[PDB]
Amino acid sequence: SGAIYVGNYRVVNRHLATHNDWANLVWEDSSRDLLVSSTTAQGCDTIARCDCQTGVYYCSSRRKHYPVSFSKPSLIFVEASEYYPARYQSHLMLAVGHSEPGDCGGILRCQHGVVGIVSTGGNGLVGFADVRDLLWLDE
Ligand SMILES: CSc1ccc2scnc2c1NC(=O)N1CCC[C@H](C(N)=O)C1
Ligand SMILES: [Zn+2]
Repeated sequence: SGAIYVGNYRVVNRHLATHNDWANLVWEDSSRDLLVSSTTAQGCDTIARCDCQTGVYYCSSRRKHYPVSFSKPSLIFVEASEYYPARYQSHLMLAVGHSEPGDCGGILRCQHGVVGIVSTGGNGLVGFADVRDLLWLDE
């Protein structure tokens, strides 16, 4: 679990969005596993606007942060789950690092700010949904 709170927006994994997220919907994209809902309170986070390919992510299944080198956002095949049929997920970045399903929502940060959130993983891999292209989150 986990979310990004920036301005009057809450960014979550689409497959973990709550009834309240859907009732306050701003934007969602199944191909990215992202949903953004509106909030009444002002957020705590800021978004990176950069091309970093290294950073640090929070891994809830270890209660620890780990450094990672990750690929540029791209279209990657993701096998079927209870949440989605087998499909290509867009704007996904992969890295070598521990993850388990409950780790979705952990933040990836570089020195500039929030880069994205854990969205996929397995076998010593962890995948992050990028948010750096969503310029409207702070504009
Ligand atoms: C951190 S998630 C994770 C991690 C390890 C393992 S081992 C086996 N399944 C996983 C796993 N789950 C995972 O990749 N998906 C289930 C939730 C929706 C995801 C998506 N964006 O389509 C795909
Ligand atoms: Zn950066």
